[PDB]
Amino acid sequence: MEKLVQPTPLLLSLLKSAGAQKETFTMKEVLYHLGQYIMAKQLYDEKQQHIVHCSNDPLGELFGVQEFSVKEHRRIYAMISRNLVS
Ligand SMILES: CC(=O)N1CCC[C@H]([C@]2(Cc3cccc(Cl)c3)C(=O)Nc3cc(Cl)ccc32)C1
Repeated sequence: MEKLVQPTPLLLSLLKSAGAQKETFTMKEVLYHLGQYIMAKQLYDEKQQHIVHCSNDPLGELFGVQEFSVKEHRRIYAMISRNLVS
């Protein structure tokens, strides 16, 4: 069995706003729903498409950054992990 993780309240809220329906997820599912949220909110930089802008969105408070790159996978996992129940 793959390990299911449990988003804390803010992360869960964002995932559900993107269409998530449950309370526990695989990391793959968490990342999928976050990608949908980012696209839905149009947070991608228009020119450098690997950059996600968080300075105008609650995702900024959630991750604790102003912007991040989708190519920084260890960083993204770390930002998600701070928002899981242990
Ligand atoms: C779907 C799409 O257009 N993509 C292009 C931009 C980056 C999207 C990508 C990349 C990705 C995928 C798996 C793990 C990691 Cl760590 C990152 C994704 O899938 N989910 C996701 C979630 C966040 Cl927080 C930021 C970027 C992404 C995918």
